[PDB]
Amino acid sequence: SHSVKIYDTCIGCTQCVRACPTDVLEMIPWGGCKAKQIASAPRTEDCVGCKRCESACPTDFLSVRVYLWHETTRSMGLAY
Amino acid sequence: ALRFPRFSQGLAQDPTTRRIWFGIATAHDFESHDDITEGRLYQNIFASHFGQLAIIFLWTSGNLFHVAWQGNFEAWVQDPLHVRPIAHAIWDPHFGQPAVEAFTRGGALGPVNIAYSGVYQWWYTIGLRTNEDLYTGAIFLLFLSFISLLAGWLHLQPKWKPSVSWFKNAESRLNHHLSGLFGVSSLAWAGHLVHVAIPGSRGEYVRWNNFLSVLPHPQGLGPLFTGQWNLYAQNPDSSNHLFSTSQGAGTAILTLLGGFHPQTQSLWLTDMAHHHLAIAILFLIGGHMYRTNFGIGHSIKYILEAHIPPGGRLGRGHKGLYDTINNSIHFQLGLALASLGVITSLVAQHMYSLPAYAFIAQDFTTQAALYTHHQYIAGFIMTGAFAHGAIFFIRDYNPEQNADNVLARMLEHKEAIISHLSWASLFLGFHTLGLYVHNDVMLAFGTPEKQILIEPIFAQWIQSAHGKTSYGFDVLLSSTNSPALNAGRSIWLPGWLNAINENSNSLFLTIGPGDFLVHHAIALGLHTTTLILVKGALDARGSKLMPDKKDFGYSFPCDGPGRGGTCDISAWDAFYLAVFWMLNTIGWVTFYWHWKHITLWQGNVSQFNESSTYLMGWLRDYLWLNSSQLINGYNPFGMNSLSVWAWMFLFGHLVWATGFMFLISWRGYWQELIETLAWAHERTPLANLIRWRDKPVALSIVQARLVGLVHFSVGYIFTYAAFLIASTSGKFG
Amino acid sequence: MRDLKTYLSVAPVASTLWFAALAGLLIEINRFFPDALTF
Amino acid sequence: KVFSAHFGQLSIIFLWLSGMYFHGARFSNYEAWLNDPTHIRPSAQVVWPIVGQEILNGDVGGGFRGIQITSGFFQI
Amino acid sequence: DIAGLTPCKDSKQFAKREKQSIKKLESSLKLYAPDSAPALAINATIEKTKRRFDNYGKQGLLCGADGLPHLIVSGDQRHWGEFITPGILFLYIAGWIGWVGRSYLIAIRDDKKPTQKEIIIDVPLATRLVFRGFSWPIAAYRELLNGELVAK
Amino acid sequence: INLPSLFVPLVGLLFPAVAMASLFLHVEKR
Amino acid sequence: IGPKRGAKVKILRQESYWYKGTGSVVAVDQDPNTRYPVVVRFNKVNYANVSTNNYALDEVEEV
Amino acid sequence: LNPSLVISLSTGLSLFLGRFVFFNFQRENVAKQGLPEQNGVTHFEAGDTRAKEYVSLLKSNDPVGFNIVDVLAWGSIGHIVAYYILATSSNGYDP
Ligand code: CLA
Ligand code: CLA
Ligand code: CLA
Ligand code: CLA
Ligand code: CLA
Ligand code: CLA
Ligand SMILES: CC1=C(/C=C/C(C)=C/C=C/C(C)=C/C=C/C=C(C)/C=C/C=C(C)/C=C/C2=C(C)CCCC2(C)C)C(C)(C)CCC1
Ligand SMILES: CC1=C(/C=C/C(C)=C/C=C/C(C)=C/C=C/C=C(C)/C=C/C=C(C)/C=C/C2=C(C)CCCC2(C)C)C(C)(C)CCC1
Ligand SMILES: CC1=C(C/C=C(\C)CCC[C@H](C)CCC[C@H](C)CCCC(C)C)C(=O)c2ccccc2C1=O
Repeated sequence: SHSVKIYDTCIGCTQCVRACPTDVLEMIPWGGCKAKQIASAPRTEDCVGCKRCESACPTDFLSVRVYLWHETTRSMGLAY
Repeated sequence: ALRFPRFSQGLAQDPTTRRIWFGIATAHDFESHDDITEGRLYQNIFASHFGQLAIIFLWTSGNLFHVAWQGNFEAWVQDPLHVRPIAHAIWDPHFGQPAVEAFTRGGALGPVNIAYSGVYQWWYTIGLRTNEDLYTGAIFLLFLSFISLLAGWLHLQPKWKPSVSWFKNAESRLNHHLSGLFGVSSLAWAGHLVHVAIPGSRGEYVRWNNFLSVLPHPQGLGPLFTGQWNLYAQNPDSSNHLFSTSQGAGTAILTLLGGFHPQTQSLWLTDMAHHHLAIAILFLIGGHMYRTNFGIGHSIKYILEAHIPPGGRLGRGHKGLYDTINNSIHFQLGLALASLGVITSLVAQHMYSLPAYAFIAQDFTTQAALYTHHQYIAGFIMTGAFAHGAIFFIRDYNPEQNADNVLARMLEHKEAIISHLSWASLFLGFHTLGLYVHNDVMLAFGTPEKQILIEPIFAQWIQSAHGKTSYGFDVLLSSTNSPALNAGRSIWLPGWLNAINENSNSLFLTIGPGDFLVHHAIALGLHTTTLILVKGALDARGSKLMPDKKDFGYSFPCDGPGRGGTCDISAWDAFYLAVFWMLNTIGWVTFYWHWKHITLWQGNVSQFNESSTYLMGWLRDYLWLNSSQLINGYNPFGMNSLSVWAWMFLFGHLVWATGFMFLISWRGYWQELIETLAWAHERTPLANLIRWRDKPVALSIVQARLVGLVHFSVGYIFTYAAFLIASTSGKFG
Repeated sequence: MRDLKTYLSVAPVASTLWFAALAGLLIEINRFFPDALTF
Repeated sequence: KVFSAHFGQLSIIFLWLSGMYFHGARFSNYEAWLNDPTHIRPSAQVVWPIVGQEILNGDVGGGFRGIQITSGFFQI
Repeated sequence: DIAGLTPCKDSKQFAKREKQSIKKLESSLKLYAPDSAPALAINATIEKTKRRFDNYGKQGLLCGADGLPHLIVSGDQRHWGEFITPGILFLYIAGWIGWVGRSYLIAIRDDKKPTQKEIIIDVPLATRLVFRGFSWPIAAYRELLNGELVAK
Repeated sequence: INLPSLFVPLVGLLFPAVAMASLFLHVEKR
Repeated sequence: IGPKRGAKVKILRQESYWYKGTGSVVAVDQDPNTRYPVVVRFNKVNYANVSTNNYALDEVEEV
Repeated sequence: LNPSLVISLSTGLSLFLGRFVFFNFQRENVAKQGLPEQNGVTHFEAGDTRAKEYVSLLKSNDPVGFNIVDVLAWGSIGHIVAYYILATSSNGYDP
């Protein structure tokens, strides 16, 4: 499974969660930014690694980072 | 961690065909296996070197064995200029009768291959004469192959596993490698030249059974120990000496004559014996520099630490560099590959111009294969040198322990470095291409006198400083009263001045405008290839487009289509790009070497001097002209011994072109296609019964770059080798 | 007219006019002083 | 937009044909070619003498010097 | 002479080349009537060929065994027309272009939307900067001496 | 010929078949 | 707290497109729970076509 | 030239130089950059048991501590200088 990580520069704009095509990410309450929320990656076994989320992220230096790692039939996106 | 890649459970658990591919490709990257330690890393490398020695010895043993068993060495040594040397027999049941006849050459009783490796000239020059000589040599190397495997196995056993601290004892390894690996081996090699090779050249037969009863020199060791060393140079071979006979044979063992044995056209054996003795003394003294167990010698760390300019223009100088190097194996291998790459080119440049082996100068195809083989080997080795510099920067570099030192300061001004390589490459490309294109247009328009044809005056002035008189510059050794000329008049200059001004050897060939243009082509290739490689190494840790690149490692497919697109952003991809540029560069240098020599050998250098200043000349008068025998190795009218090279020539074009598929079409196209084949397979009766155990998937992004590169490189090399060998051997220059 | 003068200043238009003028100049120098290899 | 762009294309083609007929009229050996089509090579382009490029004006017959054309306009 | 060459004015292969070239054009010349336009044109090429070969001979160009002029760029004072002199002219013009180019980016760098004058040339501004190039060696040396040329 | 007719089919047909079959079973094992 | 509005600050976050350049302070979030409270605007977009970013007080230096 | 005389005079002077005129300087420098270290620690201290300095050989009852390694080191320079002088005189080189 690929690794996904969130860094605390995240402004909680949610754009990565909406971009994700397999629901890897969710918003969780946080006190660190004005939006009072931060991203989270509790379902990386469904993560395919398209990096649509990084494309969505506004922070100078990504707040969401995808490290491609061990391949499974889920990360490889196989339907067979 | 239970199937195929035992060192990578990450891969063992891949359910796709990708598992098998990457298991193969990562097997030698020890650092990235499950649960490697520093100790295991060193120990695996150490045993892996013994296996590499074992293969090298095994390979040489077979070459000896096959020449003795199926070659014509004994006929070659009796008439070295009229016998094509045999590599080995061929036994191919696909052959038709006309192929059996055409390949039956030499004095052989069946189809054979002719050797372009030069081993006959090599082995003959150093003393080998009989098939038996070759047999016991092969057996001895077989023994060395076996011993190398014994030690490899041994040192992987817990009782004999060396500690990390031993592998990092740098001062001791240097002392031993300089004085022993280099020095004693060179001293011993001079001992072989004096005891066996030189008597062989004078028609004597010195072997293990009799070498104790025969003197290498009539005065024994007396002159050695009394200091009367001149006696060993006293009575050198005549310039009319006939190699392997006593005709004009002298008794000197150590000389300094310069130039060539006039009949063999290669260096004097007594010069080569003196050379190996002299450098041995230097290695043996030099190997006493570093401190070991005896309370004298240097600390390399202290030496580095002391070399910091007062005034601060190199910050902290070389402080920290001992452990940066001594703790990083990629740093060490980078320096090793960089240095070996330089001297592999040195070998190619010096062997064609100052051959050591009797009767190799007139074996034109051998000289062509040997030069081409080492310049391509050298090119690959140079790209590896930078690739492991990059890997060093990612895996091993510690910014804090290198703070402000010469290595860190390279990273600080990478934009200065990279943008000047960029500038130098742009300058050389615009002008070199601009000048060739101008000349082409002038030829096109029937006005060759309007070419731009710059004389390589700086190099011609260097040839004149060396004593060549072709250009009238009269400098240094070309002068009449330079102290340089006066000091060497009594020693090596008579034989050297003779060789350098003989214009039918390869020592310092005459050069004009054609040599100017292609040397700037070559400088373009060196500059651009290092641009790719330096930019690759210096951005490996990070760029503005990917400031955390170090967190992703040396090779990764990319960083996705965001931030504008990031294909081919890793340091591994910069290497991949540089291979094309290295293959380009060596292509230019080897084209040049070959075309300069084939027109030399044919007796009309003017074909090169005139057709090389424009590019249509290269295409037509080099490639097209010299392809006619090769492409007729088989035709609707039959075939001949050039048939193999004609077939390999096209084979090379085919492999190269197949590489283009993996390089141009990328993964997603092929993954979707494979899916329709997964469907089709699971819906086809009878074939339904059979099921794959590994899910079929398109190759990885990086994988395809590699597979394409390998196809490209393989076809590149096979195409040119087929052409090189056929064109040169079809006529003998 | 001022819109037209703005368009005539756009990168491609200003480039052809500039390079056209340049080409004419270099062609006429080569018609008047052809075959110059030195200087 | 596509309708008027089509007119734009047709404008370009007619201008292209105008030049083809104009070069046949003004810079060709078509009149000479009619008397000897088996030998005279169709030519309808002539290069100005500059930087040695006159050599592209070839001896095509009909007392003419020019580039041999292969568009086939003469046969039309 | 230099690099074993000989002056093109003394070179036999140089003279042969001119002769073979004129003979080539005369083979075409003889196809056409002497008043005809092709005859005049081929004759114009012939005279230009003759002017060219005499010109290279009179300029001091050295020739190789090939009968072609070979340029001496080493610095030798008999051959400054082959590199030093046209090269000084190139650097003077090249620096003029670059200095003018930098003048324009600097002139517009503090404008409201600077990329607007990069895709739509402010030609009036450019006509005012185009002649700053005449003195780029003095202007560039002056900006250097007072910290204006390079940023820190 | 008495030995090439033995080793050429051995190293070019038998050994690769035995090797390819051996490696097929190791890579497929679990 | 933080630099004043319209302050000209040099960027000291290494991985930032504008590292060692300068931008203008838009606002400073006064909530002391905000880890990166200094909003900065720059005149050139980064590779994501974004022109503004939040920075820490230690990542910004008035000039 | 008598070889024994040249060799034994060269070695004599070299041994004399290393004992009476250059001894302090050579010792000072060896102390300055001492044993080779890997990561701040001598090869032996890191576990290279084969890197142990042979204190037994280094011991000497010579007043200044001139030991057997010094004799080998300065004695080698003497033999090298001697055989340079002998071989150089054996030839008839003319500059
Ligand atoms: C006298 C003692 C001695 C000797 C002879 C060696 C010899 C060697 N050591 Mg070493 N080693 C020593 C002491 C010694 N060691 C000590 C004391 C330590 C501990 C401090 C080590 C620790 C050590 C390590 C950790 C490793 C070695 C390795 C090696 C091998 C290097 C590979 C090779 O073959 O290079 C051959 C090199 C040469 C012959 C030198 C020539 C190089 C030039 C460029 C080539 C010249 C070419 C010449 C023109 C040839 C002509 C052409 C040809 C066709 C004839 C080599 C056998 C490596 C190895 O392979 O292990 C198996 C290795 O990994 N050593
Ligand atoms: C002393 C020589 C030397 C040594 C010891 C190493 C050691 C290493 N290199 Mg390095 N390298 C070298 C030379 C060397 N290299 C040279 C000369 C180059 C230039 C090509 C490179 C370029 C290079 C790159 C670009 C990379 C390495 C990597 C590696 C590491 C693992 C390699 C691996 O698992 O691949 C094992 C490979 C195989 C088991 C099979 C590979 C087969 C190759 C690719 C194709 C062979 C084609 C063949 C000729 C086909 C013939 C066809 C026929 C018809 C003729 C390892 C640390 C890799 C790494 O892990 O670093 C992080 C990496 O990416 N090296
Ligand atoms: C023949 C094919 C070819 C050519 C011409 C180039 C050209 C170049 N490559 Mg490239 N490259 C190639 C194949 C080629 N490459 C391949 C197969 C690969 C493997 C993927 C690469 C990978 C590669 C990398 C990774 C790098 C280069 C670099 C370079 C530059 C080298 C410096 C130089 O010569 O500056 C001079 C520039 C040229 C010779 C380009 C052509 C200039 C033209 C002829 C002038 C046109 C003038 C004319 C008015 C145009 C009219 C056109 C009209 C339609 C308007 C240059 C732009 C390096 C670079 O960018 O260095 C700065 C670099 O980093 N290349
Ligand atoms: C597809 C159409 C086509 C093509 C490719 C050519 C091509 C050619 N013609 Mg030809 N011609 C054509 C149509 C064409 N013609 C038509 C329709 C006519 C009748 C009006 C002519 C009448 C004609 C004559 C009378 C002559 C040629 C000549 C030539 C040759 C040299 C032209 C030259 O250098 O001009 C010089 C270059 C320029 C004038 C370009 C100036 C550059 C400016 C700055 C570009 C302006 C760009 C601007 C933004 C857009 C303006 C659009 C505007 C028209 C509204 C060349 C082979 C000459 C020849 O063959 O000599 C032996 C010649 O004398 N042609
Ligand atoms: C103001 C114009 C200008 C100036 C002063 C420079 C200056 C420089 N460039 Mg740059 N460059 C420019 C434009 C310019 N460039 C443009 C337009 C491009 C895109 C093609 C590049 C691409 C480029 C590369 C790829 C490289 C440089 C490099 C360099 C440096 C070394 C010289 C060199 O290689 O020239 C090279 C010049 C070119 C490759 C093309 C530029 C030539 C154009 C025609 C000039 C600009 C014309 C402009 C439209 C003028 C309009 C002004 C008008 C409105 C008044 C130097 C700092 C090199 C470097 O960094 O070395 C340290 C380097 O690697 N430049
Ligand atoms: C060292 C490399 C080497 C190479 C490349 C060759 C190449 C060849 N041999 Mg030869 N051979 C060698 C060594 C070698 N030989 C040695 C050392 C011996 C004596 C034991 C022989 C004895 C021999 C005989 C008797 C015959 C050949 C034949 C042949 C040809 C057909 C292949 C074959 O049957 O192999 C035969 C192979 C063997 C008998 C095995 C011995 C070679 C060693 C032990 C195996 C090498 C393993 C290899 C290097 C694996 C490396 C890759 C690894 C990292 C995974 C071919 C030209 C045949 C021939 O002449 O065709 C006309 C033939 O009849 N060979
Ligand atoms: C990235 C990196 C890297 C890499 C690098 C490289 C790869 C490099 C290369 C380099 C090289 C590749 C270089 C070369 C050089 C050379 C030289 C330096 C030479 C010199 C020479 C001389 C000096 C000579 C002289 C002479 C003459 C000429 C004549 C005779 C006499 C004499 C001898 C004197 C490393 C690993 C480090 C690590 C880190 C990172
Ligand atoms: C106790 C004492 C004493 C004594 C001592 C002595 C007497 C000493 C001696 C010593 C010696 C007497 C020593 C020796 C040494 C030697 C050596 C150490 C050598 C070395 C060698 C070498 C190294 C060589 C080399 C070589 C060769 C082999 C060949 C040729 C070349 C050469 C030369 C290089 C006295 C009385 C003083 C005082 C008191 C006390
Ligand atoms: C054509 C090819 C396809 C499909 C080709 C794949 C599926 C390879 C299929 C190869 C079959 C299995 C035959 C392999 C034959 C080799 C000679 C086997 C060598 C075995 C080694 C281990 C020695 C994709 O994988 C694609 C992936 C990334 C972009 C370029 C490529 C590339 O274009």
